[PDB]
Amino acid sequence: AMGEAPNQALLRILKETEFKKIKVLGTVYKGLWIPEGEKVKIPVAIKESPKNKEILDEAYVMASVDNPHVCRLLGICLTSVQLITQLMPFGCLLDYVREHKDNIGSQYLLNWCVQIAKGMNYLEDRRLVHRDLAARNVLVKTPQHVKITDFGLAKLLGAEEKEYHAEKVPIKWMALESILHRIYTHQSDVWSYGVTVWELMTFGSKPYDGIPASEISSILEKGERLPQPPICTIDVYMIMVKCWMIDADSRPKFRELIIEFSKMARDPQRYLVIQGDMDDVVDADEYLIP
Ligand code: NA
Repeated sequence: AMGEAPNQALLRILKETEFKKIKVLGTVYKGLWIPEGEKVKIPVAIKESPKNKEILDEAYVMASVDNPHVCRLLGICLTSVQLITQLMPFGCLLDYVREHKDNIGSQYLLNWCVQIAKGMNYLEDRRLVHRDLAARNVLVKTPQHVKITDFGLAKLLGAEEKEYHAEKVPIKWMALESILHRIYTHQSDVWSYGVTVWELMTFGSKPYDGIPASEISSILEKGERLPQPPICTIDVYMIMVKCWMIDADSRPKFRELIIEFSKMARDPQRYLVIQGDMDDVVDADEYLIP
């Protein structure tokens, strides 16, 4: 019998003249946003067919979330459409672990696990199922601060609604119930979290490398899972494995994963065994909008 409360988030519409594109990043540009008369320059990423409707669905979700471990939308620009978000200078975490694989220690790894779980727990409190959690969809602000991104598949659940039933989706990150029945829940995001942790702990290897996506569900039905990464103690691997239980309500909760990884991060070498272990510039996190 729980009802729904209003979503009073504010969608900010930016003027094209207020931002300057500097260089291409991927099209996504790195640039500066300079709102008129405010004496600030904010580093931004500027991401530039009627299916426009997907970028607006994405804008709607990003305007509705506010957490230090979820990506920050500054606004949209309605030219012939641009989505303006906080610049995350070190890019996506998958590429970051692959490129710095010889300089990544146990403290960094465990702290990233904590932060992603905090962001995901926040999304669960907002009743949002992300549906595309992966290392590619975590962005790096600094080595010590990461945030979840890419809300293009995300869905808001009603207050009395446990499942989203879908009508292209990344098979190797998906829970088995999502592959077989198009059912998505916060517990299916937990399966994807487990896969995401596996990508980090292997320094960015591809899951189920060389196995085609059509084979994956039958592999999982037979009881097989991703293998224990060389650096992982049984304590860390057991958490991943629990994320990949068939029974979705047997999987850990994001709030539990925060607790378990924060304990490990207090004694990181017990849990991972690793070889060799401008004046007016304001970051978006210090530019608060009513
Ligand atoms: Na060690």
